[PDB]
Amino acid sequence: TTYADFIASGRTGRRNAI
Amino acid sequence: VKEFLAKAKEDFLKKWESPAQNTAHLDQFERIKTLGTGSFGRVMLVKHKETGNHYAMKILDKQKVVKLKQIEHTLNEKRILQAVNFPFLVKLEFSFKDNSNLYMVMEYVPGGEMFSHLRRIGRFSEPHARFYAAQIVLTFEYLHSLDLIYRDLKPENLLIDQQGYIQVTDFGFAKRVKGRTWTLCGTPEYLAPEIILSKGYNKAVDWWALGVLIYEMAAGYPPFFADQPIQIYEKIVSGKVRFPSHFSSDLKDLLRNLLQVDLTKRFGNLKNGVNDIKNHKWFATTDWIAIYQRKVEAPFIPKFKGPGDTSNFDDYEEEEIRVSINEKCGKEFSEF
Repeated sequence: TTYADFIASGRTGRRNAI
Repeated sequence: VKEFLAKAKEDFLKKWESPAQNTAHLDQFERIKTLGTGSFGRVMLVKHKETGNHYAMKILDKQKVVKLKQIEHTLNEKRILQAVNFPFLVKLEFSFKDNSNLYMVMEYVPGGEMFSHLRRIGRFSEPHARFYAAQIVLTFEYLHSLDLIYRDLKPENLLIDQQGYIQVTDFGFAKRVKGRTWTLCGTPEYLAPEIILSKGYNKAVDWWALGVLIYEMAAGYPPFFADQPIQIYEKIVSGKVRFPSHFSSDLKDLLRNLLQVDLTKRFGNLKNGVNDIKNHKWFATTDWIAIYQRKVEAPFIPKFKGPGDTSNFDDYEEEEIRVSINEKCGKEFSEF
């Protein structure tokens, strides 16, 4: 599932600005 | 509505023309706890002695700002914040500078970031996401009417207040500008295609951003994601987006007009401005005035068992504050 892919990704934390 | 906005403009203009400066000093405050980190610097829960009021203080290290080439953006941030006024914007109470640091004392907003609740709960219902999304709509309408681009929308930057309403914080990338500008800034997930493609852009990047946000709230994840920003940009720029099968058809039509890579027909950027969005079917049941007046009942009201309690925020490494005996970067931040 797309949610499962997101949850295992490295970007579910607080995301920094560029 | 015009007389509202027109008058909002005259007030902002006077403040914008002659900003307030040095309205306090670090001595008048007690340090309690670090609440979070934004674009640049740290934000700490503080207590104002003379009044016993609690506030959120953003502290920036002047030398670090210079290092990251953020001087103008920093000056922008305070000059704009001291000048705006809107129910969904976090209010700046004071600002000051010392030898080492810049300080921005803001309203403490105890409910925490939208970010924390969204991740914890998974995703919001469409009516839930609509209530939030409306407040952003009104906020961007206020801001754009003053020639301001926000450029850093994300759930991390949206605090939930005691009445369950949103307050936008972190103006680190906010800019008053007529016509286009070019800085590569924002959060990878939220960037408009025109931005990643160094095409030059305007306030329409904000309306794209609202697209990303509505999607993330409704889906529980952003439309474009991947382990690295580089992969993320490939998907933003590719002219394609997928919707969860639970997305209502109206929501999908909105999102199709918001994450419109075609500036020509991107909602919010057409002949009718924000009204194109305000009038979409997905917002059919949205009472724009009642929302501005907070008469509308919120979906969720945060646990809050203290005027100065922090449990709706994560804990952070507590970093000491160092104030030089020597002044740093005086000329750079003279107008701060």
